[PDB]
Amino acid sequence: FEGDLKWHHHNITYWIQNYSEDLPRAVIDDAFARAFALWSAVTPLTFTRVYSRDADIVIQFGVAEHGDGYPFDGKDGLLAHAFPPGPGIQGDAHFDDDELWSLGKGQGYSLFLVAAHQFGHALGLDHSSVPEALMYPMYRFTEGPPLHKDDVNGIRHLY
Ligand SMILES: O=C(O)[C@@H](Cc1c[nH]c2ccccc12)NS(=O)(=O)c1ccc(-c2ccc(I)cc2)cc1
Ligand SMILES: [Ca+2]
Ligand SMILES: [Ca+2]
Ligand SMILES: [Ca+2]
Ligand SMILES: [Ca+2]
Ligand SMILES: [Cl-]
Ligand SMILES: [Cl-]
Ligand SMILES: [Cl-]
Ligand SMILES: [Cl-]
Ligand SMILES: [Zn+2]
Ligand SMILES: [Zn+2]
Repeated sequence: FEGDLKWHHHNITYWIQNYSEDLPRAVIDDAFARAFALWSAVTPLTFTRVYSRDADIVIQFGVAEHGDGYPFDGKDGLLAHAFPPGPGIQGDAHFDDDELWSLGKGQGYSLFLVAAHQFGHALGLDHSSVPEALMYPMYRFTEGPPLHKDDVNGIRHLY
């Protein structure tokens, strides 16, 4: 899931294909919108929700085998993955619905934080070595702005 390509356009589109059973559709839509807003806040990139497969980033929740050659392992383990910039499945973000999706403090994984992380991958970003960075390879819930100086620098170095 490591690429070397970047999007050749800044007006990125995304489509929420389906939803998780853990949260209301309104909460889901809002969580993704806010996740994208983190990246558009520090770059000339924009994110527009669409309802077509022609979208750059197709978002979907799946369980076990879901099309690609990387099935989800169910509870825990892989939480989700996003393919780097490119056509087709590239740029798409998949979330393991066998995981408990929630927000803020408490049990379950924050869909907001995991999505922001995945969108980083969808934009071409690789894992960061900075523990406090959103692109850190390890999930850990914390309060405060998700983007660390390292995340901002990385994304701006691309766009
Ligand atoms: O890192 C990921 O995107 C996925 C997929 C993956 C597995 N190995 C690699 C290697 C390189 C890129 C992606 C992946 N691994 S994951 O275990 O599902 C995972 C996803 C997100 C996060 C994460 C979310 C939010 C914060 I803040 C920090 C890490 C940690 C671990
Ligand atoms: Ca902006
Ligand atoms: Ca795509
Ligand atoms: Ca899993
Ligand atoms: Ca779930
Ligand atoms: Cl659905
Ligand atoms: Cl927010
Ligand atoms: Cl959160
Ligand atoms: Cl932020
Ligand atoms: Zn997948
Ligand atoms: Zn990652």
